[PDB]
Amino acid sequence: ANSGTFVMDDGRKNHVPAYMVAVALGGLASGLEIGESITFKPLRVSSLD
Amino acid sequence: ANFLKNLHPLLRRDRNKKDNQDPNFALIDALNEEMNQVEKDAIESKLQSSLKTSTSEYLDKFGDWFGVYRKTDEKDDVYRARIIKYLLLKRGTNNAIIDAI
Repeated sequence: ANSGTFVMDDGRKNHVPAYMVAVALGGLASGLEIGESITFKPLRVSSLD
Repeated sequence: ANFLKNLHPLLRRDRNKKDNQDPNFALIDALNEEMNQVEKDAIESKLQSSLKTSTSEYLDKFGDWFGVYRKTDEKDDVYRARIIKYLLLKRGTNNAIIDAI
């Protein structure tokens, strides 16, 4: 549901829709071990709409 | 101008790709500019310690040492030539009097 702004390391403030947030959740979950969950994990987002 | 060479090794010497507005590079290049300008001035300062290559104020110091004072609108080259001539003045003969006249 959430959409927000991701501050790129390049300095551009990427005010992006919600599917980029879903990309961030998928990139977080891909690094987590089998059986773990993204619940209560940080998202590393600057702000939300 | 060995400021970057004798700087702490871990500090960056190059403007970082990730940020064009890197304040570390800005400060370092500022200090480096001042260091190189002072080195340049110190190299150029040798010209003031020689009568041949001296200029306005230091040349006036030389002429005050020799006893010869700068005239109105008298440049450096003619002034040093006049000092040199004043030191090498022949005196006591007809030719010297004729030249003085």
